[PDB]
Amino acid sequence: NIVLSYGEWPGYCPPTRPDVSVNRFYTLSTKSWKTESTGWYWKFPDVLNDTGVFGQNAQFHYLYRSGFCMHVQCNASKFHQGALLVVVIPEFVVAASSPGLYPDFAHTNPGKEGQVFRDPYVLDAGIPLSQALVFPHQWINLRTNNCATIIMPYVNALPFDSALNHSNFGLAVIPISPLKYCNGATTEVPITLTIAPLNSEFSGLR
Amino acid sequence: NIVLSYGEWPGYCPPTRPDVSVNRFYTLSTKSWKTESTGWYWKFPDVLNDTGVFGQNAQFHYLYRSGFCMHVQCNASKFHQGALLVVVIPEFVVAASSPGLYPDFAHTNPGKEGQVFRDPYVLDAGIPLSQALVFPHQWINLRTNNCATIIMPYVNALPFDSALNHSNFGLAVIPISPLKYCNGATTEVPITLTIAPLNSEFSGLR
Amino acid sequence: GLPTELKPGTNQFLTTDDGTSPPILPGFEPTPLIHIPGEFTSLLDLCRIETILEVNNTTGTTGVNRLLIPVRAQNNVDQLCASFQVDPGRNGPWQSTMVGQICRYYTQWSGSLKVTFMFTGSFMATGKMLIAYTPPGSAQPTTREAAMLGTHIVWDFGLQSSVTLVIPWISNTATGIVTIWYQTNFVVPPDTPSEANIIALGAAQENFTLKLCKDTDE
Amino acid sequence: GLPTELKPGTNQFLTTDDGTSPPILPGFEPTPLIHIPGEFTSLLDLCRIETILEVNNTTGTTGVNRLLIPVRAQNNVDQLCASFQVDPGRNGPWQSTMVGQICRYYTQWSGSLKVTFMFTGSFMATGKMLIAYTPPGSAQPTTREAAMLGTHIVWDFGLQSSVTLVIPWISNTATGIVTIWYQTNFVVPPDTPSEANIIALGAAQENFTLKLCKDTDE
Amino acid sequence: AAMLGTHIVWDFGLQSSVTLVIPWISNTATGIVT
Amino acid sequence: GVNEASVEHFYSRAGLVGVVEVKDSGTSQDGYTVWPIDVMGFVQQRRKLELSTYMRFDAEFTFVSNLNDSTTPGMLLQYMYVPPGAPKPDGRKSYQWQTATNPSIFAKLSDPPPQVSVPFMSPASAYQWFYDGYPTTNLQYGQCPNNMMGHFAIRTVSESTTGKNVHVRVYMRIKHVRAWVPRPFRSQAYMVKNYPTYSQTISNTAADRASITTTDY
Amino acid sequence: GVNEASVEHFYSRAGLVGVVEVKDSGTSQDGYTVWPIDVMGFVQQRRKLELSTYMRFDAEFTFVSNLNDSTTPGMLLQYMYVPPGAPKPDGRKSYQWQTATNPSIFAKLSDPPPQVSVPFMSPASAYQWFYDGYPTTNLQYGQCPNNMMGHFAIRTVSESTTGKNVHVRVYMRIKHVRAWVPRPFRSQAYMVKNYPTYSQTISNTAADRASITTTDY
Repeated sequence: NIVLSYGEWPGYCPPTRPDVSVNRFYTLSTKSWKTESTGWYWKFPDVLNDTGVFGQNAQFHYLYRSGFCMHVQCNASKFHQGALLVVVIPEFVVAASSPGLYPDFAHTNPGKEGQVFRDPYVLDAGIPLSQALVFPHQWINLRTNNCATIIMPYVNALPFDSALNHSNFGLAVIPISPLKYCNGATTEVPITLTIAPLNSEFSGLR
Repeated sequence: NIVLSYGEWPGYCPPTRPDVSVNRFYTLSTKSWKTESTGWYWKFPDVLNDTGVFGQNAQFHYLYRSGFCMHVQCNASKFHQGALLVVVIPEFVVAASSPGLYPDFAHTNPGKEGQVFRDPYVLDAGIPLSQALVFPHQWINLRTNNCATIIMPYVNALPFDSALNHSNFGLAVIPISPLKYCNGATTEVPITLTIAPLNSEFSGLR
Repeated sequence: GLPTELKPGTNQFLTTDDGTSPPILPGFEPTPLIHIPGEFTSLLDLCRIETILEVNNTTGTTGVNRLLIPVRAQNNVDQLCASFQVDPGRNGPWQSTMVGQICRYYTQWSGSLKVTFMFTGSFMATGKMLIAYTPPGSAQPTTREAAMLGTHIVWDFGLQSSVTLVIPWISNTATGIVTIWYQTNFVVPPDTPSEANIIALGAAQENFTLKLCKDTDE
Repeated sequence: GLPTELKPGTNQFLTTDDGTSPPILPGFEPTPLIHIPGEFTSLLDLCRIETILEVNNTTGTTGVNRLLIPVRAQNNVDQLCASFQVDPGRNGPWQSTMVGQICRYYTQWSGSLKVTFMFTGSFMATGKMLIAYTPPGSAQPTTREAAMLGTHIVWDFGLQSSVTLVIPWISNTATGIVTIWYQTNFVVPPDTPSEANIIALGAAQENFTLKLCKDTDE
Repeated sequence: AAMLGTHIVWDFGLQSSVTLVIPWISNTATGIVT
Repeated sequence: GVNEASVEHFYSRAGLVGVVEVKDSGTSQDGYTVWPIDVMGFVQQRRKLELSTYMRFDAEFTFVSNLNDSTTPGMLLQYMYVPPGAPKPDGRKSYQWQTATNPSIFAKLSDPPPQVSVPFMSPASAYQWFYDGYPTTNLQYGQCPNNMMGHFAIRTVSESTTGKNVHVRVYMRIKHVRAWVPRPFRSQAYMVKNYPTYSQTISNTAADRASITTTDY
Repeated sequence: GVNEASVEHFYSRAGLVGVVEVKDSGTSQDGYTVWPIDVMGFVQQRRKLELSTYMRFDAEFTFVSNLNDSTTPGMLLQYMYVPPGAPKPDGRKSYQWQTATNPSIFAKLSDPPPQVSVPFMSPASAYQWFYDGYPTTNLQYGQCPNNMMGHFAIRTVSESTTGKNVHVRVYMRIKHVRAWVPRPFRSQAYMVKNYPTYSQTISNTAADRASITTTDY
């Protein structure tokens, strides 16, 4: 069920505090999990920077502070098999790879669509995927569960920061065990990410 | 009568703990004490490593911890004379002698048969036999007594150790005053070693 | 104490010495410490976080495939599936774990390890595997019945999707073996993939310890 | 105490000085001390453990024979059997004892010694020996009656198999003498060996002391 | 081989008579004493 | 054994963070040098620090200075600390050497090494080894300017070229360490100084073996 | 007189355990040396230690360093302690000199001798002078690997050949000594370093005399 990141609920700062126009569920474009899929990551709050009332607040306020509640729903039949690791990585700095030593803006801030991994083994950051379980995470085993819920509080060296310039954390959905099925099953499995900001605070209104 | 090595009874560790299949008396092959005999030593628990139920335990368990009770019985008439020193030497490392600076496996671990001394004066270790009485010991004076009993607890820098690789202590029976008799008496005196492990513990069963 | 004598050890710089030194900026006030979540004060807390073993660390396997133990329908039964050593400090599958990485910063370690196994086959994919642990003294079992007589767990896919094996004790101053056996054939209904993966995870227990700090090999 | 003066004796390294020095590995935890039996905290406890005197330290005698005082049927009675000096620090029979070896690590010693004598003849082997001690001033007795008038013990083989003689006091800054006399002839029945051995043992008493540490000659 | 089973070590010098009790035996292939 | 596996002890002991050289002979007759304080100078120390995301600590710096042939004459040295956002010396006799707000240590080679503790200097509540964002191009990504601890400008106090090179070994000891959000240990080789960039030739985290059933390497 | 005859006092005082030489002139231009810590370097100290079977103690090491002609210039030295099971330096400028986990002492010849206390290092509860067993051939018999206390790699902190040999006298003082299972003092001459091997020509423990009745030697 629900997992609390670092065992702390998100809370208010002891500034704009929207009640229900921001606290609503945001449902992102569904990702097609296929056999050859490497994985996807989103940057927060970059994923919601241009999406609904939260998008309007994050673009017209100097400072920002919010927790998040992520639901990763998966629509698969009992005849589909595979395991996703859903990991939240605080300060997920994406690395470039060169035989281009600096990643493009499209990779650092993929937006609401999200970016695919190129080297999910090293998480595109030079750190092993095998040790990614030190970060707050949930398994989605298609034979056990098709849901992951991670509650992430605000983590920063500063009490407030810019939504547009800084991403507090990244959320990665990575197929560890590849999706596999038999001829006749749907060739893809939908993966739905639902985000709900919790305890959102804003400053510098214009 | 009974002598306690270092004034401490053997006891359990505050793992296999056999009740009577191991605590039974083990009686070794009798040694013929003769006029020209130099002495014998056994390594523990190497002497019981391939002998009965204790032999099965010591070979199929990773770790080992046990005290011992040694009985050195001697069958001599009142017309036989001689004195044996029965000494228990903790960590009895046998030395080689060269005019071959490393002793053979047959000498370091003689097995249930036991090994004869070549230089009982230096105990085959370069240490004087005259000072061997700092170790726990009993005299067998053929005119006084024909029995020695030494109770030896577990002595080690480690709480547990391997029976097959490490010998906690050696037991030496050395004729100080040579066996002497008159024509018509039995030319040899039997020396019987009876071993009883006390508080035996085992680990790593296979 | 005006009359003093300087003892041997003066004017030495011992890099491990924990002394005082003057503040270079006295009366400078650092930024106050706000609350940040996720403070850790012990590498042992990280050592007992479960991380993926790279059990398929085989030549020619690359990327995420190295984290998967393949399970498939076997022509012959009682065949060995996988084998790895219980040795966090040594080269092998434990290199990819957090406990296996922290162990390379220390000379000696002691305590128990647990290895979790996760089956990632279809919901309608039943069968039994035998997970057997061999203590450090004994050599690897050759047959499934040889491994069955030692410490083992019989794991059923249909019933229980994750199994945990606790390694009793292992130390560094020759090591434990874990073998996975095909107890039964891989059973599937029609239109179900006949090959699946096991993900092996590993961590330390509460009685794990580390000793004598050292610099890692990588 | 800011204002200090450095007194003569600074920057000297006295090898006997007992100071502090920084731990080279602060916060390193040594292996905890388990209970090991046979801890000794004093060389005096070892000094009072009985060990064999090499009384037959005679040219041409080798191996275990050097630890045996031969006793045999004598044509002449009242003959001397053996003689040794009570002198743990000096070259001679005490070299082979633990008290005689520890005494070579010290410059001066004082206290009482006991010499135990063990008869290793047949059960049916009776007779008397005279063990006489001569204090350091006086010279060795020439005859059995001369030794009988001083400190002596008459020891009967048939009755008492071990006898203990306590040397009253002896010091090192010329030494005591112990002589064994044939009080009676060696008596045996038929078919019994007519020659036997005495094993002489030696140790210190509770009032033994050692002083001024020194390195041994061997 | 006989020492590892049920046995009594009997000393002539000390004890002049020794008694061995056979645990159980029946007739409807039999115990051995060596 | 729980004290040895703590964050305080893991990040303890003084380590070489830079071999600074004060060249004053041959062609290089500067007579001074400016060394920017870098806790991640060496890959060994960088990998240990990048185990966490945020740290807060005080650093203690020791200067082990000597000549080319290990000689330590009576030469005077000035170890001036330039705090973050102060101008640095641009010469041997610039006015920045006389600025009072830059603390200086005057010490000789004949004296035991100079020590001094720099406090926690960041404008934020903790040093941030990973910054997923931009300060305001591709180069500026990941570049948090709040991790700058200052500079150590070192010179010989002389009026002309001494003709002697001074090698300064800077030793730092991290003190009162607090770490947050543990991260996986870096597995790929470090290519550059301030970026997680790795080579396209991905190295496997675990050493290889013949097959999944053979316990031989 | 009971304090002088105690195990604490018997094993007290600092003794020479090794004359280490840092050669850097003629043909030997290494500029460093690695000396493995051996409590039984000399037969005098070996015989005293082998009086017991197990010991547990902390050792205090002092380095008395000078040049060939007793001169003590301002030369800098590094006394790095390599703990048991750490890689050792393989050259004057290897990376092992910069490893933080190897504690170093930086001291000059002009300074009083450096002192430092190594704790009890064994994986077992006590050092074991006699091991009657095998670690797992004839050579490995009696060879307990748990008695290794480490190494002391010593070098001059220089960039090239100094041309001066440094003689280092290592003095050790055994501290907080606990001994177990007393043993007879060795009587035979020591032939090799780690084995009780003795010569076939057995020496008598006691000096000889003409006869058992004559008190003359």
